[PDB]
Amino acid sequence: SCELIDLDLSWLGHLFLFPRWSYLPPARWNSSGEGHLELWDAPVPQRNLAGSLVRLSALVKSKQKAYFILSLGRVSIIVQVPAQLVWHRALRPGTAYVLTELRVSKIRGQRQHVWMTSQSSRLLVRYSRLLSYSGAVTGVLNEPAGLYELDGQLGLCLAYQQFRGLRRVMRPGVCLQLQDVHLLQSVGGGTRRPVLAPCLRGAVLLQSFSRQKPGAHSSRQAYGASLYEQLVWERQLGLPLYLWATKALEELACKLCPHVLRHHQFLQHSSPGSPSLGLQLLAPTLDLLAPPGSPVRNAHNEILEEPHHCPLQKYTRLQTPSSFPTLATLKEEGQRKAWASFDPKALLPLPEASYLPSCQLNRRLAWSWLCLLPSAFCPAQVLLGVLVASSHKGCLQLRDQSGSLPCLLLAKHSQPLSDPRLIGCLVRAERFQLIVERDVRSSFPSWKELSMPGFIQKQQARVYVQFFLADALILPVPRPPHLGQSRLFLLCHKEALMKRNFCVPPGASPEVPKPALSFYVLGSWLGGTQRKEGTGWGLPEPQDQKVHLIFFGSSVRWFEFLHPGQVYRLIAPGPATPMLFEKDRRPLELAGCASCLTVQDNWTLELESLPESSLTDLLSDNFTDSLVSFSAEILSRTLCCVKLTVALETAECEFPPHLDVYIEDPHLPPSLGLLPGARVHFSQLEKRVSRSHNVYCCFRSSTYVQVLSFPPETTISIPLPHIYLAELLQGGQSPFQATASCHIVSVFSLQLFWVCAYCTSICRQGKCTRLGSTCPTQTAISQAIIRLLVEDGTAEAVVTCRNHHVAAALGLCPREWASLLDFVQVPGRVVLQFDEPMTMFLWTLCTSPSVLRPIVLSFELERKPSKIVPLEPPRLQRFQCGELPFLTHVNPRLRLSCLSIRESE
Amino acid sequence: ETPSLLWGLDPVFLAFAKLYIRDILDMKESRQVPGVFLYNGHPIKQVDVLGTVIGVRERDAFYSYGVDDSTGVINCICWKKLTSQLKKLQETIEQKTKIEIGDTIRVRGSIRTYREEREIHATTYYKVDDPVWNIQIARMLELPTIYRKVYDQPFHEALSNPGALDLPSLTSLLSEKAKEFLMENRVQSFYQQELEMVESLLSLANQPVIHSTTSKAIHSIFKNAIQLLQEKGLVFQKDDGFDNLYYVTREDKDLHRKIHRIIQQDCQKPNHMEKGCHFLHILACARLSIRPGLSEAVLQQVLELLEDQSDIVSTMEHYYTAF
Amino acid sequence: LPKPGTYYLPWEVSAGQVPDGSTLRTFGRLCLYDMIQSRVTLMAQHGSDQHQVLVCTKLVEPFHAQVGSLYIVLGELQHQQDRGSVVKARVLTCVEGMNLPLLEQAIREQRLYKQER
Amino acid sequence: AISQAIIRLLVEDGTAEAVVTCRNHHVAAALGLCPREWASLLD
DNA sequence: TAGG
Ligand SMILES: [Zn+2]
Repeated sequence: SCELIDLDLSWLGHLFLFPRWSYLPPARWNSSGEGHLELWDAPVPQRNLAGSLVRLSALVKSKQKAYFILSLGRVSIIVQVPAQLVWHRALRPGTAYVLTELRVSKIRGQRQHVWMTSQSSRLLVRYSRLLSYSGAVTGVLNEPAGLYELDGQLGLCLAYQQFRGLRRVMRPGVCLQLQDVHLLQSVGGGTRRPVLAPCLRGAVLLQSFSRQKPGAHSSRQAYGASLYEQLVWERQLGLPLYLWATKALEELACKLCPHVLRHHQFLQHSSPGSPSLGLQLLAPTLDLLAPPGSPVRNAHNEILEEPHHCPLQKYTRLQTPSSFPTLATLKEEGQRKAWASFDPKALLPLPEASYLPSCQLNRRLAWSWLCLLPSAFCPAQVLLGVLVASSHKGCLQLRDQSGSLPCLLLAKHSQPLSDPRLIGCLVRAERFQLIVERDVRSSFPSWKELSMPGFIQKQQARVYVQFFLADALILPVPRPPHLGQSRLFLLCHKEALMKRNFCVPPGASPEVPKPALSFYVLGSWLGGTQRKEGTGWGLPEPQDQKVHLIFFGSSVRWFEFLHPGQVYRLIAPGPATPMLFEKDRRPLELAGCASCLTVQDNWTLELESLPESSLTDLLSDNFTDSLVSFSAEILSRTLCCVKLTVALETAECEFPPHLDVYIEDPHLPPSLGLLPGARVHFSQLEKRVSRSHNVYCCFRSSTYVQVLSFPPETTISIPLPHIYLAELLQGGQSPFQATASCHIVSVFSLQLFWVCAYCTSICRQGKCTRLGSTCPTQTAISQAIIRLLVEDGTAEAVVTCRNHHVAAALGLCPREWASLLDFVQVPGRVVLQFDEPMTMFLWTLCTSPSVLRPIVLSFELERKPSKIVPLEPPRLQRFQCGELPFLTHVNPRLRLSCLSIRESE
Repeated sequence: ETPSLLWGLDPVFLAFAKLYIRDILDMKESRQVPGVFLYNGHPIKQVDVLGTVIGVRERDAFYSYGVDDSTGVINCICWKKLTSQLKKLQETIEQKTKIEIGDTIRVRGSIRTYREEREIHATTYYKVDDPVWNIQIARMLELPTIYRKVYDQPFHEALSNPGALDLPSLTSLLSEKAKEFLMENRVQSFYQQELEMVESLLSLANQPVIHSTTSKAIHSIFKNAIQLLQEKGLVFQKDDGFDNLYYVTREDKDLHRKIHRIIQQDCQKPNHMEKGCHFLHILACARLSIRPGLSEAVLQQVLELLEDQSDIVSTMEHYYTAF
Repeated sequence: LPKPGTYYLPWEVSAGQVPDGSTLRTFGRLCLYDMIQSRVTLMAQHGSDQHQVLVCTKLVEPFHAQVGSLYIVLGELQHQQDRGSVVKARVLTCVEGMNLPLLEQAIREQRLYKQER
Repeated sequence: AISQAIIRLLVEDGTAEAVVTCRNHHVAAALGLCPREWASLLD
C-alpha cells in the first residue's frame, strides 16, 4: 500500500510493525486511487568499486526501460538499467559504499564504455549557477505545474524532471535537500524572486515529511498535470516561457473554466485528433517565441557528458507578451482613460474658441470619442470572449463569466460578417480597437471657465470593440434525420430594427397584438422546398417569388448576419409539412400583400456558400422618389438628434458634395462604427429639400447602415488645390475648397461688436442691454465681420472673413488686435460702411497699402454644396468708365468664405 | 470686335489684368466704348504692372513716374494723398510712397489714351521692397503661365440609347457587359436572380421596348441573354433540381483536373489503333460520366484553356494527342 | 521716354551679339572700380570661361562699391574707339543673395513665349 | 489470532487523512502543523 | 425644421 520509508536500508523481505503511522487518501484528481503511507522513523522487527556518492542524479527515467545513473568518487560514473531500482532510495550523498561486481559496456550517443551493472550487490541571454540547497516548503503556487515556494524567497519548479511520486509528499512543511540545481536570477515574465529548478542531474531528496494535512480540493488548481508535462517534454519550452505559460493558462481559467467549459476539459492534454483547447489558445504566442524545430532533449547527454541542459543552463529574460485580461477590466479601464484624457480646453483651442457663445461652446463639447489600441500597452493585452447574439435586443456581444462587451465585426475590408455559424464560438483577436464615445451635458459660460470645475452636469460613455475576422482566430467550444426542410432565398433589402405595430388577425374577435421589437427582410425564393437526406439536401419540389420574412420575438437575434446580395438558407425542423415555406403576425406597413411569412422561433438560418447606389442626380429639386442610397465618409458628428456630415464617394462626380444626415428619436442610439473617419454605406434614406433649397437626408425605418471600414490610426493632411479664380466661373467640375493666391482691392464693411455670450445681444461696458432680463454671469465675448474684394489676375470675388480672421486680414499683431478690441468695449457697436480716435484710425487703415496687399487666401464657397441652384439668364448693370454709361450683361458675383489667410513672401 | 453687351460675362473684365507693357502699348481700343481695350477678344478695362522707376516728374497734386519692365516703358499718373497707433501707421504708408529713380513699384490702374500716347491712371500704387530680386523673378515665371492658360484662350450611341434598338438586337447587346462582371469578381457559380439585382445590368434591360407585367418580362430578357453565353460555350449547368443555377467554365478547375487525368492512361486504351485520341474519344468518357446532355461547345473549349500545363501536342485541329 | 531695357546675358554682350546704341539689362559681379574716372567692370562665367562687361558709373555718381557681390545694370550700350564697348548705366542696383540659376532660367521662358507669337 | 487493522481496512475506511504515533501523547509542532490524531495499529 |  505505497510504502514511503525515509532513509531506506535493505531489510526488504522483513520488518513489519511500523509504530509511526501516517496515511493519506486519494485527492479527488486521482482516478486510479491508491493512497499512500508516510513511515516516519525506523520500524521495529570485472572488478569492484568504492568511493563516495556525489550526484546520484535523482532520475529513474521512463524512456522504454527504467534506469538511473550514479556517479562516484572522492570521478567514476555508473549506470543501472535492471530491476534493482530500489537502490535509489537507500543511497545518500556523503556516505562511502562498496558496490561490487561491475562490468564495462558501451552505450549509444557517444561510445565511451561507461560502467554498467549486472546481478550485483551493494555494501557500506543569461547563465545560471549550480547551488546545493536545503530548505523547507512553506507554500504551493501551482501543484499541477510543479511551482512550489520555499521560504520567504526562492521559488521552486520541479517541472524539468519526471515527477509523479513527488506530488504526493509535497505539502507545506517538507524539508528537501537539493544537490545540483540551476539558479535563475532574472527570469522576469511577471516573476520577481529567483527561481530554483533542478534537472536530470540534480538530486532531489527528502529529509523529513510534512506534519500538516492537505488543504482543500479546489477543482480550480488541481487539474492539468498532463498538459503541463506536454509543454516540457514534447513542446520543448524554456523556463522563462514555462512560467509565462502557467500564468496565462490560469488567467484563462478565470474567464472560461467553470461555465464556458470544464476544468478537466480545458486543461487536458492533446490527443492525436484535435483536443486541448487550452493549448490551441496559447499557440499564436508560443509559435513566434519558441518555433517548432529544435534539438531533441537526449537522456544520457544531460548526465554523462559536458553539461548542456534543457535550457536551464542558458536562458533568456522575457518580458510578458500577452496577459489576457477579462472583459470587465477592459470595460472599466476603458472609461477611466476616457475621462482622465477628457480636457475641454484641448477640444476647443484658444484662438478659435474665444469667440463662441455659451450655446455653441457647449454644443462642440457634447460628443467626442477616443480609440485605444490595447496591443500597444506594456503587457500588450489580447481580447478573448464567446460570441453571443442577444435574443432580446438583437445586438452582437463578446462574453465571458465577468461581463460582456458590444462588438462590431467585419469579415474583411468592405465586407460584412454574414455567417451565423459563429454564435457560440470563441473569438481570439490580438489586433483590435477599443472605442469609447463620450456624451457630456455641460454648461460652461465662456472660454475662461474651460479649466474650472463645476460646469459638467452629466457624462456617460459607450465602450465597444472593432476588429476584422481575418486578424482573429475562431475556435469552436467542444460539448462535454429526415425530419427537416429547407429553402434558399436571395436577400434584397433589410429593414430597420425598431418597435412596430401589427394588424389585427382576420376573422377573430377584435384584439390587437402587442407592439414588439421586430424587423423584416425582402427576399426572393430560388427554388422549392428541399428535404434533408443524410447530411445534405435533396432535390427541390416543383415550384412572382418575392417574400417578406418577419422576424420578431426570440427570432430577432439573426439581425447582424443578414446582408443584401448574399444567399441564405432557411431551415425548419420537425415533420415534413407540405405547405410550410409558402405562407402562414403582420406589420402595419405591410397590409395588402399576401406574401409575408413569419419566421418561427425554432427555425435556423445559415449561409449557403457591390450594393445599390443612387447617381449624382440626387441633387435635383423636382423629385417623386424620396429614397436615396450612397456610400460616404463621415467628417463630423454633433449632438443637436444626431447630425452627421458626410463626404460622398462617387467615381463619376470629381469633387463630390457634402451632405448632412440627421438621426432622430426612434433611431437615436445609432450603429456602432459611425465615427469621424469611417467609410459607411447608407441605403434607403429620406431625401428632403429644406426651405433654403439644401438637400439633406434623414433616417427612416428602412435605412440599413453598413460600415465599410474603420477610421485610420493617423490622419493625413491632403491640402487644398491651387485653383485660378476664373475656374469657379467658366465650365463645370470645379472644387468648392481651394487656395487662389490673390490681391485685396477694397473693403466693403467692418463691424466690431461685443455680445453677451448667453444671448447674442450687445453689451455696452459688459451690461446685457437686451431688454432688462436676467442673466447669471456678467461675461462678454467679441465678434468681428469684414467683407473684402480680393481678385486674381483672372477674376474677382467677395470674401467674408469672420472673427479672429479679421485680424491677419488687416495685418494686425495679436497684441494690437486685442488693444483695438477693448477700445470698442465702451461703445459696443463700431460699424463702418466704406468718434475722433476711432473711425479715423480704421478709415486710415482700411484704405492704406498696408491692408490692400497681395495675399494668399484659402477659402470655401459659401453656397453650401448641397444647394439646388437654378439656371437663370444674366442681369444688366451700368459700369460707367470715364464719362460713358454703357450697359453689359453680368453673372452673379462670386461670394466666398475664408478658412485662413497668409502672406505671399 | 466683341459686342459691348457681352463684355461683362468675361471674368477678366472686372479683374486687374497682369499684362506686359509691350501688350498694353499695342492693344487696340474699342470703337464702341473708349477706355476699354481688346487683347485677343477680351475686354481689358484695368491692368496691373510691376517695374522699375526710370523718371520722376512732380506736379502740384500728382506724380508721373516712368516705369520700365524690360518689355516697354509707360507713364503712370499717381495722385497725391489709439493715437499712438494711428500716428505710427501714417509713417508706414508714407514710406511705401517714397519713390525715387531705381525703385520697384506696383501700379494698378486704368489705361487712358491721350492722342496716340497712352498712360496708366493709378488707383493704387506702392513701393515694392525687393532686396534679393525675388518678386520680379517670380513675375517673369508667372506671366507666360497666365497667358497660355487664360488670356490666350478665347472666351465662349446604341449602348447609351438602348431603347432604340429592339429586343432581338438587345440580348446580344447585354451579354457582353454581363460577361465582364464575371471576369474580375472571381465568381465560380451564380443564380439568375443575382444578376437581376445588380443595377449595372438592370437599367440596360427594362427599356421602353417592353411596354408590350414589366418586372416579369425582365426575367425573359435575362434568361435569353445568359443562354447566349451557354450556346457560345462559356457557362453551363448540371442536373440539380432548379434551372436558374449556372457555373462558369473558366473559373472552376475540379473539372479541369478531370480533363487532365484522362492522359494518365492515354485515354484508357492502348495504341495498336489510330494514333492517339480524338476530340470525341473524351466524349465516350465525359457524357456517360458527368452529364449525358453535355454540349459540344464546352467539350474542346476546356482544352483551349489548360494548353499551357504542358499537356499534349496540339499538332493540328480536330485531333487529340497521346503521350 | 527711353527704350525698354531688355534682358541680356553677359556672355551675349561680350561676344558682340547686341548692337551699339541699344538699351539692355545684363548683370555680373563687381571686381574692379575706378573712383577717379568712373569705371566699373562686372564679371560672370557662362559655362567654363570668364566673361566681363564694362560699366560707366557716372550718372549714379556717389557710388559705395560692394566688391564681390552681384549687380543689375540698366543703360545704353555705347562704343568707344576700337572695340571698347561700355554700358552707360542709369540704374545700378546691388542684389546679393539672388538666385542666379533661377534668374537666367526666367529669361529663357520669357524669350520662349515671345517666340511663339 | 484476530489481527489488527490491515492495508485493506485503511483503504476502505478512515478517509480523512489520519495519522498515528504509538509512542506517547504528544502534540508535535516544531515549526507548525494542524492535526489529525488517531489510535490505530498497522503492522 | 435643419444655414444664414
Ligand atoms: Zn444676455
